[PDB]
Amino acid sequence: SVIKSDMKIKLRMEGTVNGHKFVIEGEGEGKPYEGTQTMNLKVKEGAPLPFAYDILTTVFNRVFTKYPKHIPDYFKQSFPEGYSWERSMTFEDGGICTARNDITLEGDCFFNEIRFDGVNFPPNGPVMQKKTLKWEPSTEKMYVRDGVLTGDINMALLLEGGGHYRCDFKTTYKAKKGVQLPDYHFVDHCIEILSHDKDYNNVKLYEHAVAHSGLPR
Amino acid sequence: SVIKSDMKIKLRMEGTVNGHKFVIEGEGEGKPYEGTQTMNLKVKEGAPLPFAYDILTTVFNRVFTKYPKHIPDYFKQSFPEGYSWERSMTFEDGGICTARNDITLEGDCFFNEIRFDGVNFPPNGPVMQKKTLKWEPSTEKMYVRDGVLTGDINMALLLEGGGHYRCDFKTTYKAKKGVQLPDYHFVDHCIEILSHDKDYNNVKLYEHAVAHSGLPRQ
Amino acid sequence: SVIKSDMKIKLRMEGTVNGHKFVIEGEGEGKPYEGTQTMNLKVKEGAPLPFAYDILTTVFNRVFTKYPKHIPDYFKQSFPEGYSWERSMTFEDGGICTARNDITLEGDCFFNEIRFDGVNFPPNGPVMQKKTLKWEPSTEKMYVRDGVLTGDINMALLLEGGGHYRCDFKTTYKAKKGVQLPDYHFVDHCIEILSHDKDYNNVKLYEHAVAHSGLP
Amino acid sequence: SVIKSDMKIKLRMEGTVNGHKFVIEGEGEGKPYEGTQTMNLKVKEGAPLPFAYDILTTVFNRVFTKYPKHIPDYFKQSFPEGYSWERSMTFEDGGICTARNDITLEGDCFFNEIRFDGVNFPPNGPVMQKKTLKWEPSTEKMYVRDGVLTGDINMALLLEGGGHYRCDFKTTYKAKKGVQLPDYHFVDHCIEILSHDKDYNNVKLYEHAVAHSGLPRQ
Repeated sequence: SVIKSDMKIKLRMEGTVNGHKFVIEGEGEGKPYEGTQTMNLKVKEGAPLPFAYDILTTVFNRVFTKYPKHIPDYFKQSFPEGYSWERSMTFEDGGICTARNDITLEGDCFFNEIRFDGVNFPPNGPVMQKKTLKWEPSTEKMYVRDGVLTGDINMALLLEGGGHYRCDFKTTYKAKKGVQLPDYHFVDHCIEILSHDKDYNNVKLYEHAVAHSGLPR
Repeated sequence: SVIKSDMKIKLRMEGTVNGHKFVIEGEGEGKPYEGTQTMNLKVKEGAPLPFAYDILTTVFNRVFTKYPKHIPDYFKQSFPEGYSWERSMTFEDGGICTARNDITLEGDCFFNEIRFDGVNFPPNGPVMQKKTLKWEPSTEKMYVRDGVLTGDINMALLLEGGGHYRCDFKTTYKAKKGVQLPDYHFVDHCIEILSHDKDYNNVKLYEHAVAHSGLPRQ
Repeated sequence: SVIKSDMKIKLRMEGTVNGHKFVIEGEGEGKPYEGTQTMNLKVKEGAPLPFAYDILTTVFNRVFTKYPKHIPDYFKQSFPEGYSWERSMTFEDGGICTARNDITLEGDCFFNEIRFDGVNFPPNGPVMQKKTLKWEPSTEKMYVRDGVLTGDINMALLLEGGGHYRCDFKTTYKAKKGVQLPDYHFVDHCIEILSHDKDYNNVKLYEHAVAHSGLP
Repeated sequence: SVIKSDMKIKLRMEGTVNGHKFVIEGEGEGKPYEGTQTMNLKVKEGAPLPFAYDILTTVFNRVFTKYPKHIPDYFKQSFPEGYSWERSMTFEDGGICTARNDITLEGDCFFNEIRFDGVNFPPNGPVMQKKTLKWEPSTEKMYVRDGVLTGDINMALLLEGGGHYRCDFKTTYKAKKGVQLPDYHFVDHCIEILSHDKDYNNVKLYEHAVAHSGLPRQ
């Protein structure tokens, strides 16, 4: 209700991947009730990035999810006070990332204070060799664990040359105040880089997300 | 084509869980094109089972999946020759199961030769203390690796008291002949014990499964 | 003690790997207090095995461990009644094996009833392509968890052509009767195939194992 | 050779655990050829830390390892140019840390630029409730992986109540210049908090580490 049909987004990511430091800023907008957002992202420090940009994109806000009425919306309920999230990204070849986002709201704009760290990517792996094409669509499994909303995802990057590179996500979402906790449910996702320049200094990103209860009997 | 709108199922599972031996036999029926099936299961050896019956139920055939026309159906294409599958179940508390099913077709009936082995369940955990209620519905991520089909699933058992117990599935599906391989896709599942006696010596089991391509950009 | 300086071993393993059924029988001897044992293994069903024999060898008894007096010996204390163990083997490429051994003692001979099952080995990986040379030596981390003794190991197979192939072991060891529980400790291992014929239908296997408390 | 019998250590860690930001500074000394070191650590920002100090201590340099003549010493050979390492810590309850250290040498002093980040610790788990007593001793398995020297460790925190809380370490070690790589080998460790104040704002830390070849063949 402080959550309007149209909202703005501003973000700052600082991070390190296999020792390479960088800073990326973003500005965009979205439709919280349609579960859509688009952002323009600019590398401010650390160009040219030496790793696959796709590892960053799901870190660049579950407010942008179409929740049906019968599933409590943890994220929209969190505002105006907001929420933070932490995530582990466990890639099948030993690469591990940690990420976090503290999300605040000022007027019609979400502010996103992000940290991203990646370690142990193999040097001839698809991330350091920039072999990724896109994330496949996914279904996130949302459940409450010790009062903490948790999402687990089987994620996969499609590779140049045709196979997949798997990553397991675990995100913990924490509202700053008391909200109605949902029961077990799902969030479907599609995320796409709509356009980019050669070194990904400039990227236009899109996400669509929809919450649901899964297949009925 | 040898796959009809209505088909029968016969099954035999032999296995162990934390060293406890058992044999379970099943007979049922299903609708391959509607992605539904029902089975009656009877414990033949090992009763009363000293572990949560729910760990077995997803081992009790992706033929019973509604596949849309634009996704190649790995499972239906494999018949009459058939297919086998192997699975690991990695529970969050260190319990690990291995399972396999070799699936043959005689006339209108699928035959299922199953092995199941579970190790390292904590003695006070929800499996050995029978504290599970059901599997939540799930979405399996299907993709080709090394010329065969892999499915990964984030599975969760609902527990007595309201929490969840997580398990990660990885299944390899292997056709006994060459089929049109599908691109990355999804299978949604719902599996339910419709009825059971107190010790789960007799169980009526139901599954619904539908394949799809996930959320579009639109 | 019923545990003598020299003891005999008989074993039967039944299992499946990638759907391939097999049975292997063994007979051997060892020195429980020296932490050594040797076994002759014969494939009885399922020859020739289509997978790396090395995945089986650590399934073919922690009785054969030199324990220093300051660490309770869970395994020797388990006899005469015996113990069982269960194991998961999580290979880095998704291959998973479950294994169990029910160990009894009749006179001077351990009997070993073994089940082994392996799934999800990639068809061109080192197990299905028989590209393994040996297990590296290891250190197992032993700790009591649910009143039950647990061992975790970072294992590695040396490969033909030079690399390693990693496997994580978790074993639970369960005495039939109450035994003194040890504090956290370590068991060092070395396992070797001493000799084998072309398709590993006949294998002579050796293990040395020594318990310790780690670096002071 | 630029590596002397007595060396000094200076470090700065910046990090976040559970969203809580902190900075810790360290000064110490050690005996690289004996595999020992001691450090004084002071929280500069973020006092009091709301999590178990023990999760930090192994991030506060394998130069401080007694290497026998028959195993190439990747770490001492990497100087004067130096080396970096990266680590993942996978705890058994889903807590995950990433850490890195860029190690330089100026005169007789190693300088350590450290980042540490921890996520998904359960609020009532032993790290957020500060229920850890110490790390157990450990044996690290060291091996080359596609040219990267890698260490894997089964680590365990002893807990209030007498159980253990397991963590799996994977560390990648990268020399700034080409160095002779070792064969598969082991490093034994013991790490101890010698003393601390009530909120661990001030900590004295000790490590002992010794490389070896494991049990001989034959």
